[PDB]
Amino acid sequence: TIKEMPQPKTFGELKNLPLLNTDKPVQALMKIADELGEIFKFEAPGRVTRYLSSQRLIKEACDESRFDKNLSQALKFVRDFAGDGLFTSWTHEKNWKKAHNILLPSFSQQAMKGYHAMMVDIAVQLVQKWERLNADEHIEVPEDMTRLTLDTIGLCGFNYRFNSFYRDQPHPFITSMVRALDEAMNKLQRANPDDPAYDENKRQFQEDIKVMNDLVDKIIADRKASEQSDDLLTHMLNGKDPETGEPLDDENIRYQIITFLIAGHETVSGWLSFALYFLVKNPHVLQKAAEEAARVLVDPVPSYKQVKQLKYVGMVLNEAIRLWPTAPAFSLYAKEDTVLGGEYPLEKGDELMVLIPQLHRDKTIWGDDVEEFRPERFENPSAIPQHAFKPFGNGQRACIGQQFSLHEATLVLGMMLKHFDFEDHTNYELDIKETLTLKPEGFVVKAKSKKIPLG
Amino acid sequence: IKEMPQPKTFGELKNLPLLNTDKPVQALMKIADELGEIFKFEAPGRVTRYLSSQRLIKEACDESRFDKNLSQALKFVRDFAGDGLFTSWTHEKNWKKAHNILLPSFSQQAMKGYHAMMVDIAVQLVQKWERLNADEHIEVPEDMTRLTLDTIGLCGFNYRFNSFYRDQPHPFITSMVRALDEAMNKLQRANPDDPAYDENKRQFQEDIKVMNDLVDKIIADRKASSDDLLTHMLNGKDPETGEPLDDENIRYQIITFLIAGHETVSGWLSFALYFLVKNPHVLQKAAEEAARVLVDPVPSYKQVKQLKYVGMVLNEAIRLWPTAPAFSLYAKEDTVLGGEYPLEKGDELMVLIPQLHRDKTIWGDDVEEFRPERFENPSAIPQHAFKPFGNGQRACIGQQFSLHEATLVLGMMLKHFDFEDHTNYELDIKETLTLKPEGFVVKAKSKKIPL
Amino acid sequence: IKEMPQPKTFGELKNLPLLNTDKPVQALMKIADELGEIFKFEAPGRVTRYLSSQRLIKEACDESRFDKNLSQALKFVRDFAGDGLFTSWTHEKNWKKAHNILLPSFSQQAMKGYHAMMVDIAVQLVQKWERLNADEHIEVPEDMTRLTLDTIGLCGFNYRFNSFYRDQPHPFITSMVRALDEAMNKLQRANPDDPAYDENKRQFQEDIKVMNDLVDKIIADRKASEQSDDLLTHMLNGKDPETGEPLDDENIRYQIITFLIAGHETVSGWLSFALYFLVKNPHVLQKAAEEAARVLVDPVPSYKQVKQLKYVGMVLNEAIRLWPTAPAFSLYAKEDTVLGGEYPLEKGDELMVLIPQLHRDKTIWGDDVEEFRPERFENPSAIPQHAFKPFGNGQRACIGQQFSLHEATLVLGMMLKHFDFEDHTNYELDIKETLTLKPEGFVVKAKSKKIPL
Amino acid sequence: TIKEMPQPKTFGELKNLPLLNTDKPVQALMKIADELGEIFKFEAPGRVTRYLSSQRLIKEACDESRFDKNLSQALKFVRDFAGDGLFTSWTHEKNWKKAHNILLPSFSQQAMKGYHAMMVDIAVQLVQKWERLNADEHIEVPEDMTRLTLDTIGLCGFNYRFNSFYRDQPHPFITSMVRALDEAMNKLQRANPDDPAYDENKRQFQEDIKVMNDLVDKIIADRKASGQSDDLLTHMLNGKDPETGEPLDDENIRYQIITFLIAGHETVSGWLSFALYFLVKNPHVLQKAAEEAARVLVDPVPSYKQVKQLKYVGMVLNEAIRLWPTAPAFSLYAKEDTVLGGEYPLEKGDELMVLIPQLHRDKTIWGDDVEEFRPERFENPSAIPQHAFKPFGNGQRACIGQQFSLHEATLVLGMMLKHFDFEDHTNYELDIKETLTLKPEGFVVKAKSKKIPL
Ligand code: FDE
Ligand code: FDE
Ligand code: FDE
Ligand code: FDE
Repeated sequence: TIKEMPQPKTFGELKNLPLLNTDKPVQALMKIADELGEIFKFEAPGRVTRYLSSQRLIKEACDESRFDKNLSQALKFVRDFAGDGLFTSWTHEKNWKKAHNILLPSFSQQAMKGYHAMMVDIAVQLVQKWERLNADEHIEVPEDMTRLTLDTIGLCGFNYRFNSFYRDQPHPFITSMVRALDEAMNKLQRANPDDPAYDENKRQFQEDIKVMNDLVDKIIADRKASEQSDDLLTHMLNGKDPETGEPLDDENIRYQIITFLIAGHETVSGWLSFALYFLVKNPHVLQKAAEEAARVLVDPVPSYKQVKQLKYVGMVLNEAIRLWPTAPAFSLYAKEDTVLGGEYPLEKGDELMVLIPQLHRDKTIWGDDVEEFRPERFENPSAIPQHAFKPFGNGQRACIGQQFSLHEATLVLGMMLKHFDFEDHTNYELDIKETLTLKPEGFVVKAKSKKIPLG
Repeated sequence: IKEMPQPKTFGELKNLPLLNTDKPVQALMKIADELGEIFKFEAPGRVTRYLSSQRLIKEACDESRFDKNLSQALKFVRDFAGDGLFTSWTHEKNWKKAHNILLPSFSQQAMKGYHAMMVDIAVQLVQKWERLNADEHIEVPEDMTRLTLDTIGLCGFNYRFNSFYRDQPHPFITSMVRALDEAMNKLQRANPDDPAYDENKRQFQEDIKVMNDLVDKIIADRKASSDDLLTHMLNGKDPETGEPLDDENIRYQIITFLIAGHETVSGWLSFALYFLVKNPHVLQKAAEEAARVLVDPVPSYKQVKQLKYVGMVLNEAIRLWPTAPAFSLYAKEDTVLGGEYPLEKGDELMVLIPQLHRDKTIWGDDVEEFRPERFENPSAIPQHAFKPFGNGQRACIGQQFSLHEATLVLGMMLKHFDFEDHTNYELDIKETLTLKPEGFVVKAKSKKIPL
Repeated sequence: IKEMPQPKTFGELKNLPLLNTDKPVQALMKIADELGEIFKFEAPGRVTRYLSSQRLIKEACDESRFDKNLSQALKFVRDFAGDGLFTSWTHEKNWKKAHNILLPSFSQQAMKGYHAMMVDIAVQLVQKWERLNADEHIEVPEDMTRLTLDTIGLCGFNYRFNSFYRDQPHPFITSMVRALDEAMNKLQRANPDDPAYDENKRQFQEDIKVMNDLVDKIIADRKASEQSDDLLTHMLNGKDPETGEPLDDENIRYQIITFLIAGHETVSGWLSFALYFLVKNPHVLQKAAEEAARVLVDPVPSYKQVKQLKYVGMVLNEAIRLWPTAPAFSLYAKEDTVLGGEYPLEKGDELMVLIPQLHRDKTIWGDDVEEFRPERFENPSAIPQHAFKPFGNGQRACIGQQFSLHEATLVLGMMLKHFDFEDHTNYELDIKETLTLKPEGFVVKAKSKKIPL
Repeated sequence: TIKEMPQPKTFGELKNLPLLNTDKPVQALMKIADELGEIFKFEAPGRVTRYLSSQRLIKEACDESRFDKNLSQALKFVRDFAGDGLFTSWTHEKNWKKAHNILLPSFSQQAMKGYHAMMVDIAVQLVQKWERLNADEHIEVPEDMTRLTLDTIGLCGFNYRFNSFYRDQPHPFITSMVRALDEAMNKLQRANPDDPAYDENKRQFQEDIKVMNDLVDKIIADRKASGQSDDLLTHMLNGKDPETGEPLDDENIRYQIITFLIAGHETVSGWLSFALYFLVKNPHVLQKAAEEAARVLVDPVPSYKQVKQLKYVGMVLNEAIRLWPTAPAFSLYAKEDTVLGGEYPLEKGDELMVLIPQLHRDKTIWGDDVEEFRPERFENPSAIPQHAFKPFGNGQRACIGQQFSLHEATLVLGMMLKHFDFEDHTNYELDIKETLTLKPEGFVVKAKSKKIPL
């Protein structure tokens, strides 16, 4: 039963790297999975990793005693500006435990009720923008969602106002970040790491990290003086670690600011953009979700309890994140020598990559309609098998903002369904842009206001 | 000293799932385009390297470093072709023995003797088309298999297959086609002892008995009551040993010449005729030369040699779709290929002829265009760039025979008929181990020229 | 072994002041005449070496040691041509990808399909000149851009620019010349980030949006129904034989820009120069009109007839020899090497082939390099390798080389069949430089030979 | 992340220099590198340099367009008697290119075939010395390796016989040379170089230069009264500069003799002593290497082709030089302003130090057994990353005698294995002497003759 592993086409000494010379490597890795099956080895000069696609092996890989979160080659490149932050640190690094234990209070159900007022602030700015568009104008979905998601993490997390809705081009922070993340991804597919074309890029990459830092330094200075708040930033500057009694390193706080601004708005914006794309393509689920939102949101502004009662909006959001997980992959390594699936041996340190979009299209778990957008699959949250739905990672290195994300998207998805009717006037054909995360590109809509007031 | 590209592997099956199609040669071409001039191809128990460039092929065609290898494909046809000229190792007792006995039959001097018999078959083909009614059409590769099988029969063994007296194919042809398909299907077969293939084994033996049944028929018909290729098989003595051929090898040599001596020629004329009806200016230029040179009721031996543009058409056809699409080599001694690839003694190479003939560095960016005028001066062409007939001492013994036949027949077709591609035929290339267009059909308007 | 010559230096600005003219290529041609076959040219951050002799150019055209480079000029054009065929590095994914799918659009078989569309544009030019009143004259480079732009539009994208229905140039060409001239003027700027160039940056971006508003017009008019078999079909539907994929939406956008520009701008300059040499060299003009009268026996010329205008092509070859409308191409050193056995080069060092200077090497062409003698091109086989390089070199040579010559012959053939041309002004040749070359203010008068169409 | 650079404890106006107030600085900087990571700045009165330890940054520093070889304060002190010779000259100095192009012919694998005969001479003297020991005696490894490596460079390079095996104390040349090298290192720590404490050392340094020059005069004169030869010394006197036609300065020619006598024997003996240390400590690799040696060395004297065929022998030598690179460091500076690792900016001219033993101890490259001597690391030589194994420097200023050194070390180590079994009768505990190179100190073994004739 110990069998050898499939492997895609190899190009001499470059091994499989030429296959990653595309603008959409994750959809390219998905296509490789369909041709090679549940698992295949991917070799590049110096690196070797195995890609997992079935719950059968992914449930086995998620045993935290045998496998631990690995920094994929992608995360090492994101680490050049996020450093030893919660996302790009090793589990055994002193700043992971230290930072994890200090910042977890900020995402407790106790913390969420304080954030709700501020999330409604930005949510009203987006509705107010859409109510003030003229009849001929349209809406750029991912651009207005990035306005909303970035402004939200700034106000709830750091009491800093990017004021993105007063900008008609993207915010200067997001442009440098987007280019830095695109650089991170292109460094993966990069053959010569000194070729004449790639010398300028480190000039631009250096310029783009400085712009991002000139902002976090602006956040720290804007706090130093201008006060009274118990934010995520308050725990960062003042929180001591219960296990060691220490506050965060000065260098770590700046690395943490970068982490939460990036990881805390980039993937949520894709989620909302994908979620809204699926609704506009399935008008029965859209009308059913629009009448739940009409039912629960009876005040001019939504309350915290009302958001938790949008069960169908939550099922819509989950079915969206099932098909296109905006954080599309996470990695593990082999703590010790072991056999995976009783067929594949691993030496200690071997790297595994979870393909969340491939896992979420496993026929063995989801059935025949895996490519259909059926929010009705999430009426049985308990009936869903173990390790079959993992858009938020696994285990102790899972996404800390999972409840924060769900609350923000539901609130915002709720008010849009309550306040607008949406037309797919272009018959948008889905084109999924890939930085390291996923979002629909050039997706546009028109929104007829139902002229329901705010406050 | 570079590492070699390799297509997707499927664990213990390696690359074998990739050639699990009915058309393996065209699949290796699509892999050559993705992986380049050379790639490794592993199947359980076998490993071979496929070459695509003149640069590397010119080194593989070096007779001191590489020798003819029996690819896995030829090892399977050896179940009925045995140690005949095609399926023998060069060092086998029967190779040079048969080679030395049979080569006299392909001199430009036996060829003149064959011409009368080629015209016989060639006139039967014209007459079949001239007797078609107005709505009828021609199944091209089927009528070509009629002609070439009859021709190697009459010239080689003084035996009449009478293929034009048959509406269905000839029973020998049916068994030969099934055996060649089995040989090709065995290459891609995962578990070969599975019950799915049990009928195939009993049919494969039934088809060998049929081919041998006709070989008994051919030999007895000669014991009954010439100086042809069969006279030499029975009567020739090898100058090196003074002994004639074993009766077991004789049967294998007849099988070889009946197969290799009509299957590739039938595909060739069908491809040549395909490109002509697809390129009407080349067709008028060729039909004008046949009108010019062929002034008698039947063409003479000298006149065929004067069909120079017709010969260029045939050469340009066989460049694009060489009907024997590959030949195999092994290493013989440890060597380095092209200065980057080390090879151990015995390692196997396969020449992908359709790919070599598509080398833009040799033929230009119009490699897929049908321009017979590239062969206005064949001596200008690099060596080892055009290999439709193999290489070296194991090259095709009958290429002067084929070219003479293909010219003779193509010349008379262009002289006596106008050809309409009345169906807008879309090229579909069927693979046994050889290549042919499959459903290729046309209509033929007779020029009402007597014979 | 020999130090390399360099012209006068100006402090920290190095040689940059020397090209602060409207005609930088003609200024470099002059520097080459004093400094010889190769000289080094320094700018504040960059260094380049200019080659002028066939002796050194044959080595630069050696692809094992040198590959195509993006000069500072092309790096600036890459700001609106992007990843297109012209401004891509050969080691970029999109080059080989776009080359393999678009190369078929220029195979001889396609020329026969384009030929009908090419004739459409040319007939419009003939009848435009036939409808001029007696006192009026002809602006040569102005009507030639009308023709080549409309031709690449019809042959490439099935899009009608309708330039002959236009006042002054089309908005694309009007916007493109500013974008190309901005690119040329950025080469003289000591410090670009200076505030004085904000009007220039604003105007440069405003012109980029205009050109894209037209590629978007072309794409939208196509996917609104679509069985054409043109170059744009291959951009949208063809898949790359090596990778199995088709082109990016982003890249198809970059190639449309690429082909509209380089595919009419150098052709228009070519034809204007040929007509200059014809009206200035009345012996060659009569021989060219006597052949055109001979071969063009039909109301419209056929593909077969244009391929037989041998002397007309020889004029075109001698025109582009003297004034290659794309005046230079750039190369860099794959790895450390010695050029000419005399000058060592580090890996990546930049070379520039000065094409008008290469074509004036008296050691190759003889002592009459300035004479317009079409008969050097009678048996092209005598021409030494790498002495006549108007279309670039190697795998990065001009892709539309056959497309252009055929278009140029067809139009030049018909003008000569239908007209005698008077150089009524004694035009003194003035070479305007965008990044390409064209004669500026060339005018002629044309008396119709009154032959119908 | 455009970071600030770590730096060990500072001591006011002495900066970080007090931390290098040891007789073994490289192992002390190794101790700091392990504590501070891939890079740290090191300040002394007037000097500052940044030390690199990871292949990640060393891959960037070995880029010849961005960084060029620098003469560290250590090499500037060796310049006091080696001058403008190949080792202590700047790349942009006129003599470097000149002397480099004329002497590079002397290290051609065709020139190697000429040396094989002469290298065998000295190597035979080593075996015969050990075959003539009485039973109780033992072998002092680094003294006999230096006896051999010096004899090899003298006979092969200059046709001069030190006859180091016909003496039982070190050669008069070697003692002053070693004192000159120790002096150069010790100047790197002086809180004030004009204190009277150093006055004897300043006279000894001049005394040691005069003796080395007194021998350099003997090697040129003994050739004056001969021809002939076509050795390394012939190329120095007669070789013309290919670009300018000038021969070497007779004041440069002397510096070049000094250079090759030092660099061409000092690191080779340290290598052989280390290689022999690891064999005698890893007894099964010793048996695997002796079997290969018995198999390949079938004649009384070894041939050139046979040395190239001692494939495992080369693997042992390589793992030796990986663990303890006998030239432990080389220095670089910043041609132009650039950013190192995308985190550390550098001004033009700022200096870097590549710490070879730490580079050869990177877990990212060699795995989790980086401290174990597994010669099987060097079987697929292409499987080693680039700029991961740099015992011979980098680029155009890499060690010119690389193929020369390996041919000696392989040849001599081959004959030792063929003719002797080695007993580590003391369980020697490794103590690393540091001049400017590395050698094991007091390393001793006893050798039983395998009684194979010569
Ligand atoms: C704020 C925020 C928000 C959010 C959201 C989200 C969404 C929508 C999606 C997601 C996801 C995710 N995440 Fe998320 N998020 C966040 C966050 C985070 C953090 C901090 C992290 C890391 C943690 C630790 O490790 O400690 C994550 C995390 C995460 C993950 C995992 C990673 C790995 O590699 O393992 C995933 C898959 N996230 N996410
Ligand atoms: C009778 C006849 C006819 C013919 C034809 C032909 C055509 C059309 C084409 C061809 C081909 C060929 N061939 Fe050919 N053919 C023949 C034959 C033959 C023989 C017998 C052989 C074998 C030779 C030897 O080896 O000896 C051949 C052979 C041949 C070849 C080779 C193969 C290998 O394996 O190497 C080729 C490629 N073929 N071919
Ligand atoms: C369409 C068209 C038309 C044309 C024309 C022309 C004329 C008249 C002239 C010319 C030219 C040229 N081109 Fe030219 N053309 C074109 C195009 C093109 C393209 C696409 C290109 C790119 C190629 C590559 O590969 O890169 C070119 C290209 C070209 C060139 C090259 C550039 C470099 O830098 O190398 C040259 C020199 N063209 N050209
Ligand atoms: C004879 C000889 C021998 C030898 C050996 C040796 C061994 C065993 C080791 C070694 C090493 C070395 N080297 Fe050595 N070696 C030599 C040498 C030399 C010289 C001359 C030099 C300098 C070069 C140039 O730079 O030019 C060296 C060099 C050398 C080096 C470098 C230094 C720097 O700064 O970079 C090193 C690291 N080496 N090595």
